[PDB]
Amino acid sequence: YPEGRPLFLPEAERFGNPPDLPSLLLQQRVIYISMPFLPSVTELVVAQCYYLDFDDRNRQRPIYVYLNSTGCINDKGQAISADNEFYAIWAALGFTRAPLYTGVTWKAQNQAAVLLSAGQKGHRYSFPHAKISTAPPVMNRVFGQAVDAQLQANELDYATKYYAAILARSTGKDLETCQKQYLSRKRYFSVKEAYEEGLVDKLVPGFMLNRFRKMQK
Amino acid sequence: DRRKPPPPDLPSLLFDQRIVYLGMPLVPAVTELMVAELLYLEKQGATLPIEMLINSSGTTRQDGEILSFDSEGVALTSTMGFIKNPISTVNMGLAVGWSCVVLSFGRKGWRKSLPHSLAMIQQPRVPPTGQRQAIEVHIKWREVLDYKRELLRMFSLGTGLPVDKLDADMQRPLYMRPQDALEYGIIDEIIEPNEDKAEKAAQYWIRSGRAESEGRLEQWQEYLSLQEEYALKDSFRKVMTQDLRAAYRDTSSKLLKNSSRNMEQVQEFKERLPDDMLTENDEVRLPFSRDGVKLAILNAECYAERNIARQVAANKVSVPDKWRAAYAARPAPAAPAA
Amino acid sequence: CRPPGQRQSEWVDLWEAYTYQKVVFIKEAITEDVANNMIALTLYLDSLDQKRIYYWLNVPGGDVVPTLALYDTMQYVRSKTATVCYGLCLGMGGFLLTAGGEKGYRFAMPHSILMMHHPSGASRGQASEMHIESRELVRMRDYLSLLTSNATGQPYDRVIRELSRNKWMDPKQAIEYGMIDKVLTTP
Amino acid sequence: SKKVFMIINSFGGSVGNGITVHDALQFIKAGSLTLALGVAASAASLALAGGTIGERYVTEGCHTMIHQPEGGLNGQASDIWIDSQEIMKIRLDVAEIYSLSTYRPRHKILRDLDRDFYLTAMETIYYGLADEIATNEVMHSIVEMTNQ
Amino acid sequence: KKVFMIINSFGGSVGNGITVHDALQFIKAGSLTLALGVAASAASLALAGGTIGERYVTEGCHTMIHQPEGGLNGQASDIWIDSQEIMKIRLDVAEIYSLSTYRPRHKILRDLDRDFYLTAMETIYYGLADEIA
Amino acid sequence: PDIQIGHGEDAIEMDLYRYLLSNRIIFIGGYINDKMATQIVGSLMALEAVDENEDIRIYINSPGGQPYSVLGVVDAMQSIKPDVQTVALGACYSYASLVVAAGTKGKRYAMKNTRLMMTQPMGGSQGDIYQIKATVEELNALYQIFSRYYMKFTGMNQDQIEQATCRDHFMTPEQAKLEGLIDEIIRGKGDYTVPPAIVRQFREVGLVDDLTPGPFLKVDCN
Amino acid sequence: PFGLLLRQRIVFLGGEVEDFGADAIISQLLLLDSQDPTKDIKIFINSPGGSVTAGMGIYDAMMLCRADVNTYCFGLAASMGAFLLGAGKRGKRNSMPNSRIMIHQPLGGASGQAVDIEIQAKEIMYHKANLNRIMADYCQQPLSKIEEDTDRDRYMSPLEAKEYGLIDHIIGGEEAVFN
Amino acid sequence: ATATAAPSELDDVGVSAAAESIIQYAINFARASETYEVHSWMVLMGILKYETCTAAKILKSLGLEDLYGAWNEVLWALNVCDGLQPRSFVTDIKFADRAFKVITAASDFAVWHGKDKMYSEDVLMALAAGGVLEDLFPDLNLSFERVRKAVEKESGRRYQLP
Amino acid sequence: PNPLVIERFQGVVSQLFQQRIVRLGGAVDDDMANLLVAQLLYLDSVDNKRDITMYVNSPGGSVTAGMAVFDTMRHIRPDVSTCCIGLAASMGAFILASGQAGKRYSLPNSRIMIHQPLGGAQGQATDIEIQANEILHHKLTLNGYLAQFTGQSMETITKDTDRDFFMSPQEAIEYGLVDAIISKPQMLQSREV
Repeated sequence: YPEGRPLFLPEAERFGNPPDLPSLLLQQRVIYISMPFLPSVTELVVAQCYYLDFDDRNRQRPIYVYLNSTGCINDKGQAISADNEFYAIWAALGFTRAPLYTGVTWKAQNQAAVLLSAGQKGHRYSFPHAKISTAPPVMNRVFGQAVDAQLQANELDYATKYYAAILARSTGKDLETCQKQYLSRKRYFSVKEAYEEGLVDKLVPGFMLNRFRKMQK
Repeated sequence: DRRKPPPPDLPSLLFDQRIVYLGMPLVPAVTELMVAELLYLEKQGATLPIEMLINSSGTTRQDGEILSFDSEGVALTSTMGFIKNPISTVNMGLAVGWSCVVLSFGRKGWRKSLPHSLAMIQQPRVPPTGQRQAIEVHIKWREVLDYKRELLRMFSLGTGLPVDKLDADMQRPLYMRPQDALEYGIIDEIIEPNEDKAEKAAQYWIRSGRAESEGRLEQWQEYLSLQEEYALKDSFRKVMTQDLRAAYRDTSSKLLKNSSRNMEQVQEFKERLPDDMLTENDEVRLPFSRDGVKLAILNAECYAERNIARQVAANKVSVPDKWRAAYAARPAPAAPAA
Repeated sequence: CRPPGQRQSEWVDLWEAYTYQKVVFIKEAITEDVANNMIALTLYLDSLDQKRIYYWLNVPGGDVVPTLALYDTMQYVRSKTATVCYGLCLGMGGFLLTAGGEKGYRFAMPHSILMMHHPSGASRGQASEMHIESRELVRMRDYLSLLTSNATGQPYDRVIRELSRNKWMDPKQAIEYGMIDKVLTTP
Repeated sequence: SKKVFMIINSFGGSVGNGITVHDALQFIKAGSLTLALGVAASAASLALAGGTIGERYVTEGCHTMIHQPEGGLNGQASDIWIDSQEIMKIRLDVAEIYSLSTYRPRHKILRDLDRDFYLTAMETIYYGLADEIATNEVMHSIVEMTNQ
Repeated sequence: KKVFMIINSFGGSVGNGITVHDALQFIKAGSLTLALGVAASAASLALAGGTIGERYVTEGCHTMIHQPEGGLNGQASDIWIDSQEIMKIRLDVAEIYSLSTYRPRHKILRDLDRDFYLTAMETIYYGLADEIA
Repeated sequence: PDIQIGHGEDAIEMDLYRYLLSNRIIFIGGYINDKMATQIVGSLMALEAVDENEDIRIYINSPGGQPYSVLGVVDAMQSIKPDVQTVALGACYSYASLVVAAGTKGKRYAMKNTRLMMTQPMGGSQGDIYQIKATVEELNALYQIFSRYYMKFTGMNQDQIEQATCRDHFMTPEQAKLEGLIDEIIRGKGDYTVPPAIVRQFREVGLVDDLTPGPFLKVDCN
Repeated sequence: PFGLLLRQRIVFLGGEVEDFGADAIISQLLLLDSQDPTKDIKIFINSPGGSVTAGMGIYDAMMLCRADVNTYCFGLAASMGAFLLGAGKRGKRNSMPNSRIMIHQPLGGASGQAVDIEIQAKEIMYHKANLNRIMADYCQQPLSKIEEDTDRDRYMSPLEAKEYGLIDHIIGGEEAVFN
Repeated sequence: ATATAAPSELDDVGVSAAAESIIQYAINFARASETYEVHSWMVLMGILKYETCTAAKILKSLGLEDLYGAWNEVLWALNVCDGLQPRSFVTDIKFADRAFKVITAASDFAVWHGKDKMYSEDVLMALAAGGVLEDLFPDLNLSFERVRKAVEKESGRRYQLP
Repeated sequence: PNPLVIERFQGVVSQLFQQRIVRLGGAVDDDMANLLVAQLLYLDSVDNKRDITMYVNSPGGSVTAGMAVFDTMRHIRPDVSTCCIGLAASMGAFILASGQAGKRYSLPNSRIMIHQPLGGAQGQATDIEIQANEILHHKLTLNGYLAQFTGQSMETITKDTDRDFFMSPQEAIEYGLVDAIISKPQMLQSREV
């Protein structure tokens, strides 16, 4: 019967470490998005957000969002899911309070690139060989009259203007400019090109190469 | 209160309150689970009631793909007969086939349903035999027949209706909304929505000023206008039909036949006078349409643009250029052309 | 046959509960997987102590090398072995029924169906490869026939002639043939 | 918690399930605050319209698509006919539910279920399926209610 | 204290029915067997395996009785041997039915020949069950 | 049990369809894909080369066609010299439907029990926004072309085609003759049975009621 | 019936163009040339595309023919039939009033070690340049405009193409040209 | 209590021959046209059918001379304005809201009118208080109160209501 | 099937066609109906007076292709006498019904099955209404035609063809589907009695 309240890290450090890894990362306020934006990832991320903004005392401890997903589009360029999975994730990550730090491990592509840009200014991390890429949104094959395809074009143009809005706010550029540069054709960014355009801001903290360490030894 | 911990999940949480939730196609695992839960709930007491929630598609998918058999339902329903404490069965969503029998097989007066739930009943089907012999086809049919009869008997105990009526109705899919299920005998009550919720909803729609001005009034006016216009159009169609029948009677009053005497002869001795039989042999009378209503005023419309006809007389000999090999068609006194 | 049965203080699975009492239920035809599990279980059960291991078999057949591995593990352990036949023991299962407790500790249920046949096998390749495989399989037939003959007490040459085809036995025929030793009844 | 918060993001599902969730949400005594994230398709649009009127929230970036029931069915001519009539009755059930949830006439709802019908946040609130834009403070308070 | 076996099985291999029958008879405290809906061959054996006096069937339940099935493949002599065992299985099943129904074993063999269906009352009369729920 | 042909049995005994094509008859069956369009255009032009003035008769029993192949066939029909005379059989489902309307006006026929159909050009969008715009333009161009051809042959308004093509529109020979798709109906030996749709059209104008349905098929169960 | 048309020096190129289909058409054109050198050939193109290799084979055959080779598109000519239709003799290319003409680049791919990937990218880029160079010459339009147009996925009516320089006559007198 | 809508309250309740015959004829007509639901107009047709009953004779004195014509007018209105649409098969013939209220009102009238039975004149007043008379013959100016006075004059006994 | 079986059967098909005997075998798909329309048109062209004998032996077929064959039968000049051998089921039965009145036959041991069209409706609610109207129109048209052929009534037919309705040729004659049975005299076996 009694309302069982989930107790959080300040008072839960006395209950030990969590059993497995995802519970560890959730406790560290890291939301690791390793898998494309499927409805499963959306559900899990929404629940993690709901738990993290549930009982943080200060809710200033930032939330980390590491990305290893090509977003809502499959490897061969044909959409594997829809743009509404991104909105649900994005919307969810906004209803929290804490600064939202984002990072890229290997690939942040096509939607995860926007979500990467959408972190805190000054706090977007990447591995020095992460590959970032921005492509126009893609719908999946549906059948009908010219009216159905026109409706899909309208929906895809809402999605494109949405991504252009987020990228304009992140990279600090003209809205239609951000539409032209990123969403108009599938373009690739190295870490340096992405930093040049405001996609990322830093490497992960403490990243020090091996022979560099050797020569400082 | 600490000694019994909070239930681990939702099925334990519900079943702890004697709620047997039947929500899956009635497969052997589901049937076994249902039987175990009903027996256990009798064990904990055979006077306490059991609230069974039925959102299930019977022994076959709604697609028609057979997935269990006609005997899993017999097991579940004979189980419900075996347990003696009262069972109130609430229909949620879908209650097809055997899952409808289970809905109608609860305690009478306690069977209920949500306001939009659908209760379908049809006849069992079996997966293809696979080219057996002749005697095995006969034996398979006798098997299927015995199980259909079991379904009928249990559905007769449920609804209240004869076996023959139910058999006739079952031959095709029979779809029943809760008004229809309540009429037929499946259920007894309908779970109306909460009154306080609905009252608050109506008050919010009024007070907020959303129901009035969000575009609602213009298209509610459009709706009522379309309804009135279509009602008037259908009335004009009825007027056209009645005038066609009046023209048939105008042009049929010129007749000389002895077949009416035969129709007098065939009828019974009691109906020697015109005396109808309170049946779908029902003669609706148009000619006594002297409504004489002085209230229904013709609107400001101009039919004075219709031409002035030649004003033909039918009392001529000229005939349309047709063919008929009958020479009993004598000219009539009023129809010299006949 | 899933439900965990209660143990000394907690709920433990039915087959784990059985092995807590040295009882080893073999219920599937002996493939690499089941044979490895049962070899491992036998070794650990002999590790706990040395009392005796009862094997209840429902084996409908199986492969030859895994069955011989299980047999050799049964013979290697210190603790003795008794084999009971619930249901049926076919082929290499009927050979496992003659693998534990030569001294009158093979039982069978009254309607258990027993069958022995010479081990099968199939392999192709070069000509010389087929020679090597055929010689090995003949060695295997001879080894399993020596084991069957010394288990039941029938002449080796008799066993060779008998098992070339399928051989089926009711428990009375199995007692008379020497395959088993006692038939379980209500006691 | 004398309210049941129900968070919506789902691309479809059979309409009968949407009807079941709508009836259940209209049956329980406790209130309901239904939030739409991203999308709410047919059954999810029914579940979104099913919450307490005045507390059906939808984010700025949400879409609500409502379409008429789609079915499939094989068999003899009479069986096709009967299943056809039932699917039309389901279409009328859904039209009436939307008509009562949004206060639009059943004939404008039926006109819209003729084809797949996408609505933005402003379009959805104007149409009547949702009642308020979901700003961060809304489920700030929602989480605080679940916690208080 | 008595195994209470609820039976509802549309089918199964007959040999498994024999094995369950033997397992039933193995325990000494009696067994109650209540059939629901259907009890086919592999479960008709189980139903006949309960304690005489404590085997119950439900008004809706139907009992299937039939001879065992089998597929064979091999040389002519392999086919002969395999036929001989399936006949041994059928003879054993007839013997079990004779023990439970107290009816001529040859008559039971004749009734096994093709698929045999019994209503609840015919299940009682045949002898596979004792009472009606 | 694929098919078994006669031969006609002249001194040569050639295939029956070769004989019928030699006597100036073209059969259209199955989908008008690119091979079928190529074969029909080649047949039309061979028959033209043999004799440029004598009528060609085309029998159309086909469940549709690729829109471009149908447009090619209709262009070839309108661009040849002889009178083309199209008889519809069985079905003509929307793209084939234009093939029926494209016969020489006065010589378009349909058998008494065929089922014509008219539909908007159905295609399908997929991929980037520019691929979807390309699909929209393709389907709009097809709608314009087929709407203009239907206007050209039947004389209907573009509004009337909008209503007659907004959804799969199944028509009997009688609606087709009222609309203008066909010119004469090939009946039996005096067969004038009224199909269910025409009976419903009777009911909509008040000619028959539920009381007095007349000698027409019972459509009271709809 | 195609035998009589082949006697009349009419060659049909219909449906998808492929390697074997090309070899057959190449042979027909060579036969018609070696039989009769002064009488024109007519090639009818209703084809949704093809292989660049097979298409260029047929194009080489067409450009070898001494007898002027007219082309008459009907229905579709998609990105490889359209090129061949544009490769008829200038002034003797025709189309139906409602044919659809498409100009577009080829697809492709590569796999494994990216050495072959760079070689395939180089070969697809060659196909682009080769086709566009000859397209520009017969359309009589700047190579830059042709390069830009061959990128854009689009159909055109024979009126638009006749303006664009691809075809030269419309069979129907532009009286049934519908948009 | 809705138990008044019961076959007992039609048979077991003390009613005259006239009222019972009227209601049974209305039920016969609901079953006949296959629309198992009695309307208030079917009850009026029951009154008009029995021209011998005092209710229909009070209508004659009020201006309905063509009583057979009035019956046919009502049947025609029922076919057109309302609907004689045959339904499926309902085992129990139902009763419309107006018709069941008319049954209750007729019994309530009889109580205030002193009649220990339910009478046809009371049914006619119940129909008039439900519009049915004025909903069908607005030309004859035949309203609830005019027949209130007509039946007061016919029976010569004052009747009063709550 | 075996190519030699196909070649033998195509040869005997050519012989029969020479003898003015078309045949409808197997499920009546669009291909078979186009072929049989072609044969009927040829036989009309060759001679406008002699009867055509149409061998019906079919287990079913498409409604639309069946109506293609049926209209061509009722349009051509020669009277197409349909004869049933083996099985005329569900569209070969309709075709057999529609043979020239007084000239539809059946060998004694055949089966005639008449029922209503199968089919399927798929898609949104409106597409399902359109497709259900197509199937119901086909059902009503075929029942109206069976009423015309057999002399029965539309309601008796609609009741009889609700499910599969197998009939011997004797029952078919007594119904109206077939007009005579083809058989030669046998030797009436004398019984000892």
